[PDB]
Amino acid sequence: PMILGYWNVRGLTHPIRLLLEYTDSSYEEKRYAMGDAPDYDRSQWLNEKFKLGLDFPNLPYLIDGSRKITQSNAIMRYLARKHHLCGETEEERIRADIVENQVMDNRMQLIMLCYNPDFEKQKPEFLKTIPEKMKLYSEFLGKRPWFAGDKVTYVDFLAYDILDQYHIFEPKCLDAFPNLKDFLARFEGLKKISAYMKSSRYLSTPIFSKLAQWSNK
Amino acid sequence: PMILGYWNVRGLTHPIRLLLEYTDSSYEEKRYAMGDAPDYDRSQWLNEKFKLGLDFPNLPYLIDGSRKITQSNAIMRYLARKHHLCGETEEERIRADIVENQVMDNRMQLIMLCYNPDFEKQKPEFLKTIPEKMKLYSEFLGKRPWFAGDKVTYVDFLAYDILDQYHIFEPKCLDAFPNLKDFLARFEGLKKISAYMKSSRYLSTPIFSKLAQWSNK
Ligand SMILES: N[C@@H](CCC(=O)N[C@@H](CSc1ccc([N+](=O)[O-])cc1[N+](=O)[O-])C(=O)NCC(=O)O)C(=O)O
Ligand SMILES: N[C@@H](CCC(=O)N[C@@H](CSc1ccc([N+](=O)[O-])cc1[N+](=O)[O-])C(=O)NCC(=O)O)C(=O)O
Repeated sequence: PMILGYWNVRGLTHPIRLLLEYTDSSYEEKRYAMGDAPDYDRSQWLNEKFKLGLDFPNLPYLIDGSRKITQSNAIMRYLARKHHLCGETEEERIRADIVENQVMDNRMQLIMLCYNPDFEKQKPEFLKTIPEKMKLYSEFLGKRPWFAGDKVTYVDFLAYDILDQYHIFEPKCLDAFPNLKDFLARFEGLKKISAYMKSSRYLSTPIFSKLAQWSNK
Repeated sequence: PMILGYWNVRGLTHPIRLLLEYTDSSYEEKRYAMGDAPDYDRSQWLNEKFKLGLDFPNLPYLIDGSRKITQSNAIMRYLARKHHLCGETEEERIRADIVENQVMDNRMQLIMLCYNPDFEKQKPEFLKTIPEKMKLYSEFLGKRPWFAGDKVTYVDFLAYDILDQYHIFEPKCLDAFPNLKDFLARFEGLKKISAYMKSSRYLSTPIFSKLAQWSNK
């Protein structure tokens, strides 16, 4: 089987776990544990960081037979290509690229708050702008069923994830944008996904390490 | 022709300016200026940010007739597909995905440092990490002439860029790595690139905006 490595948290690997399940990939997980405050030990990871044969060691990582990958985005693309979940036309490919990249940007702005020690003072305002990001997703999506075009591609897994996290941080966000509420239910409604979500394997929260200020436990 | 907008700086758009050149693309640029301390005016950009017909407005952006792209990496990829600068086999495609993403990681680390109000005191720390970074790049490339295999592809434009900025920041960071200094010469050595570097269009520094601690001019 394949091996997926990451922190025993949701964080930025949600999209990959969803995808392995969607493609019915034969995989195993290694979920590393950090230590508690004050030191939050990383030894479980660090003891083996440099012993797996990875080009640029990091988490998440993926081992598949002789193939070893790091960089969450690269792992996504590799599975996309293996099960043919990419865009078919130049139009689709260009939407996919944009969305891949956008999600990363929004994921990071989030972290950095949820990691910003003034999480609170910063909060009110941060979520002052949560709306406008959401609006960008909505108009991009329009009336299509999937982000890239006619069928499901890798990017929907990425879009699903940040939109889910958003409506966790500001439940009242999804509100003005019904096409975003429907996407989330259509994604949640894919057979293989529905089953995963009720499984023992599923890990929705926490999103960050105990180090965070939100979804840290 | 094609239009490229970005700050009148190196920033993250160096790879694009280079690829447009290598490919003999007809294009013009809009180089937005930024006010000076203590307020750093952004209005030349802000006045049109929402009037270009872009899906997720940002800098840089590429208008190619009816195709409007944002996200530096998606612009890099649209150019690569158009000019056949992609990996040709699975191997090359995985190599490229990894490097693309790793570059962005190493670019963000530098930005975070150089924007930190504690530049002076934090630098010594950052300095210590360079040797490790460079080693990973050296060993990945090994003895191949370019990042993905026997042929130039778009990731070489991104790799060049990052390796060139770290070298500017820490002149002695590449001394222990032969293959990296050679890779830099091979790339600067390409016909269309030597020619552009001497042009009135060349812009190597500043690397950052006037609100950074290093190379803000
Ligand atoms: N660009 C890479 C980012 C991977 C990454 O940063 N991994 C973090 C987890 S996420 C993360 C992402 C960004 C930041 N951050 O502070 O900017 C912190 C974390 N984190 O885990 O705490 C990790 O713990 N790496 C193992 C290692 O470095 O040895 C990817 O997309 O795969
Ligand atoms: N993912 C994007 C990042 C685009 C971006 O953040 N652009 C900046 C300049 S670079 C930059 C600027 C700020 C930060 N930042 O972390 O605050 C990071 C970067 N960067 O290059 O990573 C900009 O000025 N945008 C104009 C706007 O938003 O209206 C891209 O790859 O194109």
